[PDB]
Amino acid sequence: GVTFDDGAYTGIREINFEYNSETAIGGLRVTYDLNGMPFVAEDHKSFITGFKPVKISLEFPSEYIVEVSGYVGKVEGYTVIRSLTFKTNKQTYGPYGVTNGTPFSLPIENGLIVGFKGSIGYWLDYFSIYLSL
Amino acid sequence: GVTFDDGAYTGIREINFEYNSETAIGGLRVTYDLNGMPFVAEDHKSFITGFKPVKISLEFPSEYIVEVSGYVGKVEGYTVIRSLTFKTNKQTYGPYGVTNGTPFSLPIENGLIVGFKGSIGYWLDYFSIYLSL
Amino acid sequence: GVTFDDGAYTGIREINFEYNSETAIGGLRVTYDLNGMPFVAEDHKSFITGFKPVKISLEFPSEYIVEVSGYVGKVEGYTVIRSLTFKTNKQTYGPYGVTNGTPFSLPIENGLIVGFKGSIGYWLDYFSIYLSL
Amino acid sequence: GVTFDDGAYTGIREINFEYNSETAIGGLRVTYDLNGMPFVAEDHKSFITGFKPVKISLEFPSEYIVEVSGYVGKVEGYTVIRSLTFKTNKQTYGPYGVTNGTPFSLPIENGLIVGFKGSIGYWLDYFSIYLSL
Amino acid sequence: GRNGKSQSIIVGPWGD
Amino acid sequence: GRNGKSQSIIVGPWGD
Amino acid sequence: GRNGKSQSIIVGPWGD
Amino acid sequence: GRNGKSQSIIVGPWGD
Repeated sequence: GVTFDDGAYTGIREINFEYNSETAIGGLRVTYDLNGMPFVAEDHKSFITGFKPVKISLEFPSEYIVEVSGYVGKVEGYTVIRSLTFKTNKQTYGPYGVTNGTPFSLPIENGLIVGFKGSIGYWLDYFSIYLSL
Repeated sequence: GVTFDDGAYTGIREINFEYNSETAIGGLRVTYDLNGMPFVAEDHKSFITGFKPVKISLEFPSEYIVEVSGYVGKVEGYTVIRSLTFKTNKQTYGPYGVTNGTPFSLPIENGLIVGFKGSIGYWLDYFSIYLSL
Repeated sequence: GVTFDDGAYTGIREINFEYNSETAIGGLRVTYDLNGMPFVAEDHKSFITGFKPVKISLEFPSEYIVEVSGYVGKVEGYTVIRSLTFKTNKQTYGPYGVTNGTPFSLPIENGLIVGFKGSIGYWLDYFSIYLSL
Repeated sequence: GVTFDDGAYTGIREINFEYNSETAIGGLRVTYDLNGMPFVAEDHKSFITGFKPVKISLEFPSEYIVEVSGYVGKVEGYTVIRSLTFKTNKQTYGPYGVTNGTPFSLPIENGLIVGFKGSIGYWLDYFSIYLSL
Repeated sequence: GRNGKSQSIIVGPWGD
Repeated sequence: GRNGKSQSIIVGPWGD
Repeated sequence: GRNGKSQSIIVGPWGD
Repeated sequence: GRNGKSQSIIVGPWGD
């Protein structure tokens, strides 16, 4: 799919994304915090439709993500993220999607997620996370 | 004067500010780089006029500031920044203003300036610098 | 087991650890780089013996770890690291151990591992990684 | 003189250095904190004697340096640090030495000093400071 | 203490 | 909170 | 190498 | 460029 790179910010206020219980993760749009102000990054959309959107609006700054995990798996030959789970210091959001295949997890002992980059086609192909104090 | 805090960014593209050869530094407006895009921060203006504006547009990203220096001094009882000089890896910009009083200097051996905060009234009262790799 | 925390350093020169093809990972001892000099951290040993030791001596500083992965699994009711693989920008070291159970992976796009902390009893119970530019 | 570079550590426990009320700063030896343990760096000595030694033993970790300042000046044609002052969040240590010439100051709003590098001959020729969160 | 706001190294201020 | 101990980014743990 | 672009710690990617 | 040596923010030098 088309690659994207939101770059780095000062935190995260909200994360909206698509998921399909049969296929995999779809589009993603993150609203970061930029020096105290909301900063909605560009919407990274799926090439297709038929998803369910989930909107995680974090209670910034008292609430932050302490772990991101999910499942990687092939869908029609494509290796994509099929499930996602966002755990914060207040609650867990997810899992959303198909929890089958290879699991992955990024627990954070100290530090903060401050950005996302990746690639999305029909589904979320892969993604990376910016970390910082 | 009124305090301001631009916060942190990914670099600096341009710095515009006022100076008066008799008094001190006036308003300041910085254009940062935010993940590859220009991001003009808010204009922090002087309460008064009668200044000369200087516009330093850096050749980002090949060009970056390697040292900031100047003079601190009293103007009508107020301790303010009276002179500023921005040295980059390509050239020196300044000094602009009154070079009398207590000198200060922030040479940077490794790292980058990624933000400015401070206070401006009739003149620039004081300021701080965000540093980061 | 007994917890350990090497803290942070300026890089990694060598990593020695035990593994058993039937059970799981055993002891671990890291030799870091501290401002250009070798710094052998304390040996975090298993409570038992019967392992095979592997010594990964990285070609510092031109060679560094770009990903750490492995498998988590229960061994006699204990959830422990059963397999480890260290991939550098020069080659892959591993996997060493039992590759069964839940996989985990820490690919690093940018940054460096500069420390290890965790807990070891009969086997490596769990561990964390210090990251830094 | 001979250059030195202690590199980076996790904090500072003690700073010992020489000063002469007529000439300038002499030798310097820093005791850092390395992941919770004391780590006395190498003694960077003056080529000559006749100084007064000052030993600043900080109340680590509750006590840390929030500003370093002093005076730069020529002594027999050599530009050297003639005076030093270390201000912590608990008290000020100094100034020690000759407070004449060009003043310099590194106030720290947020962050910590975690290292020193420089050069010392008959006196302290110059020095830099490692900063980090 | 310990929140979701990214921290930064800040030097200064100069002019006090 | 707010002391002289250098902070570090720590990821993990894995194995719980 | 050695330019004015702030560097960041990036982990991943996952999904390859 | 791009090696396994941890980088640090360094300010100065003062005394030149």
